[PDB]
Amino acid sequence: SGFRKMAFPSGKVEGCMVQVTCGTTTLNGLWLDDVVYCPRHVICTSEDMLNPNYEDLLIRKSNHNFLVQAGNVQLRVIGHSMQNCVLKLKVDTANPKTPKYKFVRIQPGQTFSVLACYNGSPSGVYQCAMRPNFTIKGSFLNGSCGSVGFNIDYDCVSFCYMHHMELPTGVHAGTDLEGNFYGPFVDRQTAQAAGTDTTITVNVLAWLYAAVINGDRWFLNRFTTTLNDFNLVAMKYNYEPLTQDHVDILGPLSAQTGIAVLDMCASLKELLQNGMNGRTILGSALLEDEFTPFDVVRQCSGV
Amino acid sequence: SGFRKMAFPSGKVEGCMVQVTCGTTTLNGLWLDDVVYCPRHVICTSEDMLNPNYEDLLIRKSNHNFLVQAGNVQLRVIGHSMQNCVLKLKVDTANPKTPKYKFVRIQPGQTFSVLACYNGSPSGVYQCAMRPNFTIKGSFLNGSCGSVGFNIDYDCVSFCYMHHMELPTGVHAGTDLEGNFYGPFVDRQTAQAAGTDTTITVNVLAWLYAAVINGDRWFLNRFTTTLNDFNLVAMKYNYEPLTQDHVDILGPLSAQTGIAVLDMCASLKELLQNGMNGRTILGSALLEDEFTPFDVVRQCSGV
Ligand SMILES: *C(=O)[C@H](C[C@@H]1CCNC1=O)NC(=O)[C@H](CC#C)NC(=O)/C=C/c1ccccc1
Ligand SMILES: *C(=O)[C@H](C[C@@H]1CCNC1=O)NC(=O)[C@H](CC#C)NC(=O)/C=C/c1ccccc1
Repeated sequence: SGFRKMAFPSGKVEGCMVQVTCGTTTLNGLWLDDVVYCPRHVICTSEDMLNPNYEDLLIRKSNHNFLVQAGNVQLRVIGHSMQNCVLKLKVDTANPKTPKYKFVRIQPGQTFSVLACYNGSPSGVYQCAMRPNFTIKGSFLNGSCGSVGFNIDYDCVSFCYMHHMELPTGVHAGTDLEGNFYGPFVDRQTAQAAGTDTTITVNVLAWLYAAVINGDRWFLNRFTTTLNDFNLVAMKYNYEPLTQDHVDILGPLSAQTGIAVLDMCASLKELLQNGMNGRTILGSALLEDEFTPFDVVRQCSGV
Repeated sequence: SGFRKMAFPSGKVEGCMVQVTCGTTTLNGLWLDDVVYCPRHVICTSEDMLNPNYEDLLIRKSNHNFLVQAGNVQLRVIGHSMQNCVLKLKVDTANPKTPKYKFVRIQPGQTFSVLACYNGSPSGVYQCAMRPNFTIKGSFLNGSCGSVGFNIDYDCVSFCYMHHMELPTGVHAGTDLEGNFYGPFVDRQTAQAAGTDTTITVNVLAWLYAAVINGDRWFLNRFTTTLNDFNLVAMKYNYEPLTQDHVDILGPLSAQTGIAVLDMCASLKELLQNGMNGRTILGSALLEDEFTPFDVVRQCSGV
């Protein structure tokens, strides 16, 4: 028993992290087979950051402008190309530690683990959710770009995020591993701001089920609600609408606890309207929305 | 910027995890050089759990009673011995992936990363604090015993915890890697219960400093307090006394933010007496005490 924000074990990804330097800019790269992937803004200079033309900067570069170090073995760059907001640096050695992997783009509301790195060396690992507004609430300092987010399924790493920047609100923005940004952000210099965020309703419900599985029951009631009358309340509190598919996804947790999804919705409505009155759920005084139903089942299997 | 509960990268520890089976009991072991360490209750059976005599059970065992698997390469046990609540199984191969390591016992109030494992295979990684009552608030299911907690300093893994059991309150208890329990617990069957816990005051202060470093300032004031008048309030709210050494440890955070430790104490006193009135700090509606000053500096270096 117990419930914690749990990251995937990071070893398979640690073996892929390299350091990429171009000019006086050093950041992190991801070394899979004989390609290193990194953010294309590694080729920018201070004088072209408001709106660099990345195609010009790249045509003016050669292979020898890119210094790639794995630990401190130097990898020779033998080819370079741009794919959207990511650079692909072909190197003369295939990474012997290349895991089975996929490049997957995730959906708002899904979670993943982040391996924060600096200078090619892993610093720490933590769990993030892709917010409905396509930002993530992470922990990233100068030098962390090129750090990646991932899930593991069996022994296949599905990479889903590469870090590019921090917004003025302190949240973070990046791309998938094909270099396509999550959300309406660009790797330049704008006053760029995220769209208004909402709470991931299905995840809050999943987390209430985790709480029940862990003996927290004070918020339950006999009330049930209709999906319509629940979504009326959700809209008022800036929660995303709940769909029948969300109810279906919550099925196994429903069956494990014997609490119908719409009964748990009745509990959430009461929590939204009355708050907690000084009590906690799984150690939180806020309703937590960064656990998916899968995160709960994975951690709470058999109580 | 940003602040998250961050674990250490788990790769160096993943390479040490093995599966240890004796009888019908399978749990996790830690393979360093030519020794596998695991909880001694792996030799228990259902009929001797209230108070096993572990010296009898062990004398009645042979090397061939212990099946040790790394991945699925079988390691031959060539020697066995008991060290307090841990077994040391000598095996015929030194672990090629053995990192530089230390066996360190930590203090209440210090943090560490846990690599939760089942059947020798790492499941996830998360950060824990050793509570003042020598329990940890983790996430452990049946089969997780032998999972270890650790810190990393440079490239040396300091192992500090091996998991043995869950208490009735849902918290967890274990030993250091010499097999000496943290706290007044035993690896048998008792109605055993933890002593009353307290809040780690120096860590709450460190976390307030992290919040300031991340732009959360609403809880500050010009008030300052004396260390004595603060500890009077702390005692009332079940917080541990703050010492001059704690004030010294908080020095660098004090200097980085320009807020004197005793000024930050004045803020904490107000927070204890008035609560937050519906606001949050670093995304929490509770005062967080599982970040050490070191955790903050490590994550918040240079804003
Ligand atoms: C890459 O390492 C770095 C990561 C951020 C540094 C500070 N915290 C980060 O996550 N990426 C950048 O610095 C990019 C570079 C480009 C283009 N730029 C930004 O993050 C811009 C931030 C900003 C904030 C407020 C106003 C303007 C720009
Ligand atoms: C080892 O894998 C296991 C870990 C716990 C299982 C359930 N969650 C755990 O963290 N260790 C045990 O099961 C040990 C074995 C011994 C001795 N026993 C307990 O954890 C006893 C728990 C308990 C709770 C309430 C009343 C009595 C006993």
